[PDB]
Amino acid sequence: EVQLVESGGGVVQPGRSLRLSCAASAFTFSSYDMHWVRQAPGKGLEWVAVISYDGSNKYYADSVKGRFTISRDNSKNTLYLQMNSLRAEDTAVYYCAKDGGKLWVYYFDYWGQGTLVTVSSASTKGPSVFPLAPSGTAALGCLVKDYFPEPVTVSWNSGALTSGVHTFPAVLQSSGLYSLSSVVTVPSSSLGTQTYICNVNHKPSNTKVDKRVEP
Amino acid sequence: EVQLVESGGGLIQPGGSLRLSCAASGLTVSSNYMSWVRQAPGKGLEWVSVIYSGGSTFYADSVKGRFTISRDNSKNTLYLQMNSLGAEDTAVYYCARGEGSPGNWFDPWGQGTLVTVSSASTKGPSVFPLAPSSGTAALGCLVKDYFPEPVTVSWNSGALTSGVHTFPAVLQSSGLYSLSSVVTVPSSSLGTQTYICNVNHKPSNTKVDKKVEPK
Amino acid sequence: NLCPFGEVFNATRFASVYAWNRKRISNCVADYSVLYNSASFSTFKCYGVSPTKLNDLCFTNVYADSFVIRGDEVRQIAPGQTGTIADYNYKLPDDFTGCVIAWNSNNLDSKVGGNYNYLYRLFRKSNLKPFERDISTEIYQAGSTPCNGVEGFNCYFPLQSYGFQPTNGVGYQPYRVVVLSFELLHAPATVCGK
Amino acid sequence: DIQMTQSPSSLSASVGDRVTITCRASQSISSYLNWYQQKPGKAPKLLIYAASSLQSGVPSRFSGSGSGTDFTLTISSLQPEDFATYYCQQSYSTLALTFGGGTKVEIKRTVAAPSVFIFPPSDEQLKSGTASVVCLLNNFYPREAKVQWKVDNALQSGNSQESVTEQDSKDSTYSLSSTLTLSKADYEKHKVYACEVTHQGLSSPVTKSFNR
Amino acid sequence: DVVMTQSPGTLSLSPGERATLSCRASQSVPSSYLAWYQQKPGQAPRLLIYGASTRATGIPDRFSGSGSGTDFTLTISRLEPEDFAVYYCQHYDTSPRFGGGTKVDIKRTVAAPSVFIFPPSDEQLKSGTASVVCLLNNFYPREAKVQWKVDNALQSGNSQESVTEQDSKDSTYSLSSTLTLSKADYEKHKVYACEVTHQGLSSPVTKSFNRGE
Ligand SMILES: *[C@@H]1O[C@H](CO)[C@@H](O)[C@H](O)[C@H]1NC(C)=O
Ligand SMILES: [Cl-]
Ligand SMILES: [Cl-]
Ligand SMILES: [Cl-]
Ligand SMILES: [Cl-]
Ligand SMILES: [Cl-]
Ligand SMILES: [Cl-]
Ligand SMILES: [Cl-]
Repeated sequence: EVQLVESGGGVVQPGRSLRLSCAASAFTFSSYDMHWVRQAPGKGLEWVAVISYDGSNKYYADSVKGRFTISRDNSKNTLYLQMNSLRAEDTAVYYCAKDGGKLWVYYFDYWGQGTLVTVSSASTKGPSVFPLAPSGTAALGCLVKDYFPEPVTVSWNSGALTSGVHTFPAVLQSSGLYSLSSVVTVPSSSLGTQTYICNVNHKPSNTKVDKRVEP
Repeated sequence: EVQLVESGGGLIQPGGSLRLSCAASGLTVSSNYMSWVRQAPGKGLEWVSVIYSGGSTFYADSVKGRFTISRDNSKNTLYLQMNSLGAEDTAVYYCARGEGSPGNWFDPWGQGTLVTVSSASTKGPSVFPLAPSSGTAALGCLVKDYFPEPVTVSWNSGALTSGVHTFPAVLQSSGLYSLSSVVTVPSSSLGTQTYICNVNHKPSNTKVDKKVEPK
Repeated sequence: NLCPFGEVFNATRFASVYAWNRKRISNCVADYSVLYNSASFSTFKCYGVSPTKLNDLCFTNVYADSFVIRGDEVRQIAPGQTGTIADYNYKLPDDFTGCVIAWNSNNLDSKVGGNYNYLYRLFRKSNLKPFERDISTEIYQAGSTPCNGVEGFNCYFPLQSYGFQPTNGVGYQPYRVVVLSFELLHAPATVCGK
Repeated sequence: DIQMTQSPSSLSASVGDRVTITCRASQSISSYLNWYQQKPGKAPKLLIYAASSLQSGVPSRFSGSGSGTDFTLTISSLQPEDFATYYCQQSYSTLALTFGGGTKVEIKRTVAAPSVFIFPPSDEQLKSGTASVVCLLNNFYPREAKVQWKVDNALQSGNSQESVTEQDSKDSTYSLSSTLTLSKADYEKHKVYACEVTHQGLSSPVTKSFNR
Repeated sequence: DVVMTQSPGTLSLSPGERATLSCRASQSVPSSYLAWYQQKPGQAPRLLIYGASTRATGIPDRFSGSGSGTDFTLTISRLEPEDFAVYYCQHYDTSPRFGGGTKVDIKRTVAAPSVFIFPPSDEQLKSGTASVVCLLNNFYPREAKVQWKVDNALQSGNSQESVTEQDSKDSTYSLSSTLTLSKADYEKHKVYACEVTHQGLSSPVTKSFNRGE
């Protein structure tokens, strides 16, 4: 029973600053070293920084040295990561990790659920949803195009239609925005009788769009 | 009597392998920094590799993973094993003692050997006389239809050097090279002095001696 | 009492890398946390041990090796490295257990007219074994003719000067290096962190 | 830095199989090699530390071994919840911790043929200026599939984007979508819009098209 | 690393003048790491100067290096025709680096070419090909026009030219022009001529021969 909860993630323009947190629970927090580890979209894991138990010693990876700052408040059992001068290469999901402490060397035994940091100057734009009309079963879906940043949640019939749905991962097009496709295969008999509506939600821009899909 | 005699150049197909040699006299290869430096046609000098007396080897980023530098102490010879060759590897390769650093400059240098990376085939030359016309007269030798470069031309086994002009090879539309070597001599010697051009096409070991006489 | 790490880090003059100094630290209590946060370090890399874990460990002996190299050569002070410094001057073993610490010393070790007092071994027939120190100045034989202690063709003085000038690029500037080695024998430990 | 190379990059196995993942180091890291498991959208979880020490709570079917430069993670009996990505991470260089590329363990199933559906851009989009031609590959295995865009029998190179879903929970299949993005000026310039598909479960390349 | 840039690309001076070759950088480089090399046509480079200013063994006194920091200079006093070569500066940061090189051309007085024409050998004609060669020997400057005429008909598209670099002793050029015909085409015509236009000639020079004579 070891818990780690992050917060403070979101969107940020290049060169700006952002601060992350990591509230620990159910272990002696003032006795273990703490870490930060990030993971770029679709990429692997990259160790960021480490701080000692008392917070007197700090060490950083070369990719973030002189640019990020790690700190901890043992009275609040929270770990901090002040991220200044953020580049587009810093766009990643940031995890905090507790040090195992059973070896002479560092290793992570428990991780936080992670929070996303999207570094880009593109403003938080809402999605433009376009339908996909069908032309031995058939298929139909919706096209969530031009939205920033990740993510957007897409469901069908307010979550009642579960079987046959395929929502595809977003792609970063050349316009700095994201494009996403979501499809669902239904029997060709219940087409004009059964109505299909895709539910698109964009929390960063507070946009909820419901669109009808008919042949 | 300090010399670095090179060999091993010539034609090699793309993706093939080739091993160059640098036989030394006047210094001990295994006791020195020994480097390979190459020069693409019409371009500058590019250091490629070095081997230390203690055995350490280093390479330029352009050849890492494809080249291997080595040595044979009993033969006092430096080697360069070149694999996965491409058009960028076509160059004159020099060996040199040293590494271009303080107290360790490139000195001396080998005479160089030409590596031609091509999908074509090795072809020996045909040597034809450029007979003098019936104060000073001109005569020469036409070296035609060979591949790859280079060919060397001397006159009277090196005893005739004054007034000799050996032109750079030109690539004919057939894909084969051709050049002429000429020399100006007094017209009074055309009947009492024999003139022989010594052509050497090292890639094929084709050595042709052609007597040039008045017609 | 406390282990004298300051006598190594705060020494006014450092040794040339070919004649690297070694301080044997024993029978003392080491405060690593204050040591590592004293001055600002441009290179801080530990191998086989965490720098925050040292305050819990005990060792038979701790060695503090110190010398001066140039910026582009700090990368050679690491296990598994090769090069003129790693091969001929100061070599760490492949299973090195300790920390390598370095900082820019341009203000201390460079001079307007160039400081040529810091040397490195340029010529050596074979590589140094780990933690070996060679301070010989015998004329190096690069050919078949013996040198007989006389410099000449194929007969080189084995040491070469750095020549530090404060306006040089950071790759050519002097860096002071301290290597902490942690030896663990089957003998009673004398250096525990606290 | 110390590079960690994992092999293979991907594997497909069934429940009960014996899976072994390899991790190589660019230099000797002694026994300081740790293994981690990561689910899509979840945090990594520690499995093995110090090459062979099993972390508390991790099932005994996980085991690690090796030393020096070659290391191995072994799952003696693969279970349904063990399908994830497994990373190795060296801790010899304690202030330059590096991870391996990862080895995604996937589900092996029979070869499934994709169902190719094509959708034209809606009327509600063409008035904004952009035109996107979409092609779909539905329910196929394995993942390796090539989608080629031919507009007037001309390969549309560098003009589309691909996206593949994870393995479905029902039939363990994939799904691919290719979005050929071009301006409206590039749209009325041509006429033919096709979608060629090459897959293991197809005896010949299949192409689904439509006319504007 | 430090990138070093050479300037100018090409230097054209008369014999006896003073040549100034520069090797610059945006960062200061210790002068002990600088070296200069000379490469003549068809030869390997040779060490001219090391440590920015120390002359290598056997190098003439007219070669001198100087400079420090961001500006290193190779000076060639009392320029000679044999100094025709490309000169490279060289330094070591993390690997041996060579500069782009500075080409030193030598100016001289105008010299008209000596023109010679060569018929194809009977040995080549038996093979089915005829090569006719026109030689322009020891001229300056490089600009020259060679026109082939076959029975007084101007030729185009069946000739190739080759020029030598400046001679190490007299700084002149030499040019070869090769007219290539089939044996059957060569036998159909009698007069073969090359016409040469050059600055040193008050009027074009034509050398010719009659096939079979
Ligand atoms: C070394 O000097 C620094 C200041 O330059 C000082 O803070 C430190 O305490 C000294 N080392 C020791 C062991 O006292
Ligand atoms: Cl290359
Ligand atoms: Cl390569
Ligand atoms: Cl040639
Ligand atoms: Cl620069
Ligand atoms: Cl200097
Ligand atoms: Cl030479
Ligand atoms: Cl000219």
